[PDB]
Amino acid sequence: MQIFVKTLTGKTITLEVEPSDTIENVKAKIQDKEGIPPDQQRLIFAGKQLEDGRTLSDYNIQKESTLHLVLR
Amino acid sequence: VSESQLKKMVSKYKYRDLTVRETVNVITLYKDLKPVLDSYVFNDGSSRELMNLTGTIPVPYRGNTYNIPICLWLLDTYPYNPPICFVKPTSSMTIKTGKHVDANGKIYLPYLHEWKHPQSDLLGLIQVMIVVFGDEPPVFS
Ligand SMILES: [Cu+2]
Ligand SMILES: [Cu+2]
Repeated sequence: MQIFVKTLTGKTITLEVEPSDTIENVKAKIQDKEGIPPDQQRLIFAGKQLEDGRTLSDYNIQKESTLHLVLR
Repeated sequence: VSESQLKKMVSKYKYRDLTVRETVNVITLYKDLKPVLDSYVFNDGSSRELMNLTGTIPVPYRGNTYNIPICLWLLDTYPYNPPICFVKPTSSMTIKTGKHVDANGKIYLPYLHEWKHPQSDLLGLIQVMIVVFGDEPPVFS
């Protein structure tokens, strides 16, 4: 499924993911798309900072969702 | 639970008495909503401890009653700015995006866009939600 990742200022970027992907896996996909190391990434969804070990499924993040990225 | 516990969780709110009263009135009618204090992390990565109402609201549809999970986050300027409102789907629910709910579960209603105290309140919001969601369901099984 498709999701979006926005920073405050930048262009949005699109990612292909599955519900089983961990937040870490998403960070690794962002690293492949943008070069940013996972440990410099914070991902945020609807009031929550997402935790590396949990999955998109655990947060019930559905298709076309937007995650917000802020950098250390 | 408890009016005393409630006053404590909103201790840092600029308008404590107003927030407490609106909240009591809501949970008196809507017993599966409950007040909770949690940190909300905004899209810019900043964080604030906010009181939210969390639970379900009953929405009749097609002969059945769907208990839709929501979260209503109150900013510390409540009631002068509207709640941030979300549908919170469970593993058995899919968001049906549309005019009033986006892919993230964020809720959109005229009541929120035109929010103005004292005419707008939590109870008013919830009943509008129930009317709108009864015609335009935001989830499916
Ligand atoms: Cu890589
Ligand atoms: Cu409508």
